[PDB]
Amino acid sequence: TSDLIVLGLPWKTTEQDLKEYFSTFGEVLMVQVKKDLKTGHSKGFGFVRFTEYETQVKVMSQRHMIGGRWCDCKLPNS
DNA sequence: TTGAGCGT
Repeated sequence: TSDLIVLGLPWKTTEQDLKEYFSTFGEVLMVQVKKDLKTGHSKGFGFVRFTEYETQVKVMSQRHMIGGRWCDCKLPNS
């Protein structure tokens, strides 16, 4: 139901790469990685929106290895 | 090049 955030994301990692990973847990609507609009390099974190609530907690209920680094899905601070 | 945090 809510937009999740992911911390610890490697720098080279991209949006497509996440879809590959989170699409293993369930219905992914969108993903957006945060970058500098001058370089396009990733801040090391992004967001992710699922369709089902089951798949969201499952993801928020654990840590995730991504690009060779562990990342934690948390509830944000809109 | 970098590694806690929180979305043009």
